Amino acid sequence: ATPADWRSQSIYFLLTDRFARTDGSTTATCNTADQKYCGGTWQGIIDKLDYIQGMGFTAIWITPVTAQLPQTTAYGDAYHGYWQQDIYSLNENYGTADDLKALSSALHERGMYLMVDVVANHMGYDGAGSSVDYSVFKPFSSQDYFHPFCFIQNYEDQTQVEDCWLGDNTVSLPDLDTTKDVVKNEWYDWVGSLVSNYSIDGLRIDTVKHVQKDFWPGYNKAAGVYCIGEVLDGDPAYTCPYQNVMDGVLNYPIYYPLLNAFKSTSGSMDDLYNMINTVKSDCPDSTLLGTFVENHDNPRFASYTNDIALAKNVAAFIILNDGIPIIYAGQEQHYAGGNDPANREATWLSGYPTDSELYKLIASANAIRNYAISKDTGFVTYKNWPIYKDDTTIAMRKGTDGSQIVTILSNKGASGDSYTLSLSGAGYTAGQQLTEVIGCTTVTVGSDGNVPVPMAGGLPRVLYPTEKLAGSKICS
Ligand SMILES: [Ca+2]
Ligand SMILES: [Ca+2]
Repeated sequence: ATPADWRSQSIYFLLTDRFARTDGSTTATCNTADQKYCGGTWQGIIDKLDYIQGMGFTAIWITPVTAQLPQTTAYGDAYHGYWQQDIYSLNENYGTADDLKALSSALHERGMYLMVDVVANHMGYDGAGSSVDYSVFKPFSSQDYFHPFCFIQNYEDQTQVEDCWLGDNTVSLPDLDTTKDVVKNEWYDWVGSLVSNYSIDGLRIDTVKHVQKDFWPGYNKAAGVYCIGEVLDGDPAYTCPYQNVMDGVLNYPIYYPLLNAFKSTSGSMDDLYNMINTVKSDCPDSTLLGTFVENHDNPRFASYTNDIALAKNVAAFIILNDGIPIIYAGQEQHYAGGNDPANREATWLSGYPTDSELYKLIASANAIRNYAISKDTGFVTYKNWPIYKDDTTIAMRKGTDGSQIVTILSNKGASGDSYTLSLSGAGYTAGQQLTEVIGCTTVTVGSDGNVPVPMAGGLPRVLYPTEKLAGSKICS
């Protein structure tokens, strides 16, 4: 439930509707352009727990659970869960309050945490904000519970960004006035009981920049478990300060330079080394941010480049950076959907192969991370530090002196020449034996402390003291 506890977790983010069906189908059609319920359920999930778990994940984040407007709107169905009308009732398309129960239960039983996405900024309604029937919302049954109708025309304007409505003339999202002790009151109450009732460990919160700053603290205190919020802004100067009002925020400041460093063979490694330091110095606790390169609101990685060397590099950055690693369902199967709705593909259609290239990379990076933290209680709080950078390389170091992992990432791609990198600044002793745990090869520390790192095929390299791998299963 705890911030301090969520520090050692790694999350699999899935859209309930699109991860796993109850009949375990792997072929049922799911056309994204149609934007309708495809059929995923909470039972399908419980049924594919070994698939998540064998990638080394320790928790899953699932989309909102509240009862949605019922219509098929001009923009599709509420399959994503972000247009609620009734929060004391569940979206019957995913299952039953029992099902939601079993899942929290299968998870907990396997040592996993359950994170649930929640909305507080708004409701959803099929029509013009002007004709809304506030009598459908439960419990916000009067327009008196809502800011008056206006749409955000300028986002650089923060009071209108928080007080006007998101959405449009087609699908309107009635904006609550969270300023009133009533809105508040009910919202604090609800969050708290919801958590209790299904036993979830953390909350992912939507549209945080749309609610004025002051609502959150009590939101976060009432919930009683870790809250990570969505602040959709790339400026650390705008986003980080929310850390002053809730445990963590999603790493959007790192997202933009990370994508840009690995999306091309010419990506800038400077912008990323630089952003890694800025977030480390200016954000309250970089160790409580969530790292990500893909989600359902942005084109997937492989839409920008089909190179698997590059895909392999960004996946290993996210698992090994400071914070909670988050991988979006489909990333591991190299899905390449573009903007919404193309980036909400059903995971089942890949067949759920555990021998996929990104599946294996992800699994072997979660492996090391999971073990290091078994043996270095300082790892989750040691701040990642870029020790080196070149036009096609960056290398970082995290973990207590003596038990430190040194990751070497590169953007040379699936060609990328074969040459030796003499990496200085690792801080391993001379003559010490290191294991590259991705490829399970060994290298020996210099004499001068330099590590002759063998590079090829633009592959990521992750080093760790061979000695420290022991009663370890990492490379046998
Ligand atoms: Ca608002
Ligand atoms: Ca959102």
